Amino acid sequence: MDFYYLPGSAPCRAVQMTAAAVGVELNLKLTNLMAGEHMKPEFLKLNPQHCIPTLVDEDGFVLWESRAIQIYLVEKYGAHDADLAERLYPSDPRRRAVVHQRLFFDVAVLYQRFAEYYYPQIFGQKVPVGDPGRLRSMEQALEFLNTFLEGEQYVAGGDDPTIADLSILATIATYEVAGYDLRRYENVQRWYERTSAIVPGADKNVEGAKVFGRYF
Amino acid sequence: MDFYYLPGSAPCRAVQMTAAAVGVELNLKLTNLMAGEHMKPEFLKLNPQHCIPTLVDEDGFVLWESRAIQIYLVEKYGAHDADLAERLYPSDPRRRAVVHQRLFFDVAVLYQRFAEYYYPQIFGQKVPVGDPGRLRSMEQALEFLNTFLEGEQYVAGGDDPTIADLSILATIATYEVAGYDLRRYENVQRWYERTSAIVPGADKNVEGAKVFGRYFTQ
Ligand SMILES: CCCCCCSC[C@H](NC(=O)CC[C@H]([NH3+])C(=O)O)C(=O)NCC(=O)O
Ligand SMILES: CCCCCCSC[C@H](NC(=O)CC[C@H]([NH3+])C(=O)O)C(=O)NCC(=O)O
Repeated sequence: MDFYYLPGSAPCRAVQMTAAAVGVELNLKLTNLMAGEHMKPEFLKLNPQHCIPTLVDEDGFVLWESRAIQIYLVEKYGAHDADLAERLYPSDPRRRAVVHQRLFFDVAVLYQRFAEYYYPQIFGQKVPVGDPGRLRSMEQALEFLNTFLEGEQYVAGGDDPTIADLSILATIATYEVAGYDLRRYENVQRWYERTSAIVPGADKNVEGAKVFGRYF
Repeated sequence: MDFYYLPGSAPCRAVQMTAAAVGVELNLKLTNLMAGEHMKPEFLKLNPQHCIPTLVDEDGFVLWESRAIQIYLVEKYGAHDADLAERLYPSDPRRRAVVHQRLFFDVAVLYQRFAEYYYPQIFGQKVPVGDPGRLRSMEQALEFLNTFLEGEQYVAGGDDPTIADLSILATIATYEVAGYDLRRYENVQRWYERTSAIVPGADKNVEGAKVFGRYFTQ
């Protein structure tokens, strides 16, 4: 299973943690976006959206969007351990719906607002000071997550980390290395430190996040 | 099942089409965002993220994010018709993964880039011209969609529309009412007209998108 990735990339790290969780060994194919590797035909042919992470399975099926890959890894490759699949991706429609909402929250709100605030400062033009409005918006997302975590060990509830935790862990590790004071959000910090301690492959998460940290 | 919504809202319309597809009646509850109705304490208690659509089921279970609601509607309320659920949301992990990718594409790329380009023009400050970079990015998303649809009837493949078609249909109807010329993207236009002519709730989608046009009278 080929895995087109960068360690700094949060969505890549989310897949790496999920692959570790289900015992899938990824064949790592470092894909240098700064060089322009993702715009080479061999990547474009596989993925016309030219984005990482991209997974290519045993049969040549190509998949992207980290959170879609996460689900695929559990459904297909995690299936063999039924209690494991149920922990990572509970099948009850209500429980699963919360997992889904947290995944969409991560892509569309939590990580999105992180990117809109920080990317202008660290990429492209590299603006000295972040936008006050984009900052308030990002803080609102952290406040949402803090609220989700009130009286809850994990982001989507349950007694074990789900793929939503793994996704949001990749995101929040990126906040940390960006130098955002996560201790302002008590539930987020508590969840972050505890889940990082227990989730397999969280090492790669912190290590890769440190790579992203080099932009700051 | 209570449905906190506005007809103009694309994600609300995606839920409307999905509920129609699975034969679920929504108790419609207009929620005026400009009026701060989503910020009332009782609403925040149901949904601290204060966003629409919000669905409250028969047991008081509260759910938001339209695409999570779409999946929930199929699994809990559509699945009694096994064939119908399989069409809307195929269970084979490979086939389902493409459906999931398209749903995530819709929220994070297609609709997101629509919002980033048009919202500054229609909300708050109301800038007389859209940002060129944001326009290029939005066109790129339409280009991606057009490519997905090359030689295919539906967004995630298959012989029938899925929940991904319904979600992206709500988004593209919003492109249309914004005045974007979709004939620039032949596969998108072809798919849009065809799917609008066949799916349940397409009436709600077009009527609601027309309402969103209230922001684009200039
Ligand atoms: C090492 C730090 C560099 C910044 C890392 C950002 S992640 C790279 C980016 N990937 C994505 O935005 C994928 C997002 C998608 N929502 C997912 O979760 O997979 C990309 O391939 N962008 C290129 C493109 O889309 O063309
Ligand atoms: C402000 C209106 C913009 C025009 C209509 C956009 S849809 C309304 C908007 N809805 C959402 O943020 C939900 C998006 C979510 N991704 C989904 O698909 O459900 C909202 O409730 N926004 C208010 C909020 O989140 O506080």
